[PDB]
Amino acid sequence: CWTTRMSPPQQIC
Amino acid sequence: GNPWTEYMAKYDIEEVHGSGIRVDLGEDAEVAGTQYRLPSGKCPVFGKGIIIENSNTTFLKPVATLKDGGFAFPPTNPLISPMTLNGMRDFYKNNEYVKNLDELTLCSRHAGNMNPDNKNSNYKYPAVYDYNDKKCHILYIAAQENNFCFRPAKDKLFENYTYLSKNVVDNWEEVCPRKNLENAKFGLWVDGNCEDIPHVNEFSANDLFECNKLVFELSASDQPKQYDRYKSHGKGYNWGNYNRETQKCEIFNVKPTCLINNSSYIATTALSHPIEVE
Repeated sequence: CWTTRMSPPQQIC
Repeated sequence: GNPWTEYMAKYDIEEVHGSGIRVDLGEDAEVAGTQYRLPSGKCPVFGKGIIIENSNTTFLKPVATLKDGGFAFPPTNPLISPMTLNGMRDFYKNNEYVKNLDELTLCSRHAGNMNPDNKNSNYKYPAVYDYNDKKCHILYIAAQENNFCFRPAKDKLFENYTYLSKNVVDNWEEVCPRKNLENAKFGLWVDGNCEDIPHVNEFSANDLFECNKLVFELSASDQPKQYDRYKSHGKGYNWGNYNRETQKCEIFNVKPTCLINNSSYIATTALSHPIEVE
């Protein structure tokens, strides 16, 4: 899983 | 004075790229307490891909979820990689600082948007943009040579590929090399005159592509051949004058500071596209 750095922050698994 | 200064700026590879080319590992970054090597060139590398030895799997294939997997990101939800240019522009349509970036920079920023430390880390994955189908591939594996054995190279199969680090500048079109210079020969500006490179290393080459291929092989590398002190910071045999008549690739490791008009030559660099001329 990853977390976006640029807003809006979300999670991508 | 030297009138070539502004024009020749993009060929000061040590300054405008600032890292390895053949193997780019010019920075480090911590992920959960451990340091990792990372690509950090500021220019895109046209035509660069990774050849996977023994195995028949191409390197743009998703990483194994080992010999059956490549270097790229595995499927995600939502699917972030691979992503088309139009897919990326749509993905960032609310961000004015990102949505209008050129395809290469956008691809670089897209890959750099994925934080593996889920605290802020400095780790940003490298990326490959394929001009063929306009797709951005985020590379899960930042490694570039190991001789799972693999190696970097210019190749006909990779000619539409573009290797992108996290530091690809948004004005690479202006300050980075791409096309080869037709009827031109790299030189050194001395006392109001453009002189030849005093010393070159002559490699035979059948065409421009094979010359660009050779220059890449000998170019700046942040990792010793056959597997921080290893950082080149852009220093290396990054340039080559190709004499198409004598079929000689004249490779040298000092930055050129002017151009000589000669219809027998084409000026190439390790960063440059292996085919395109101007």
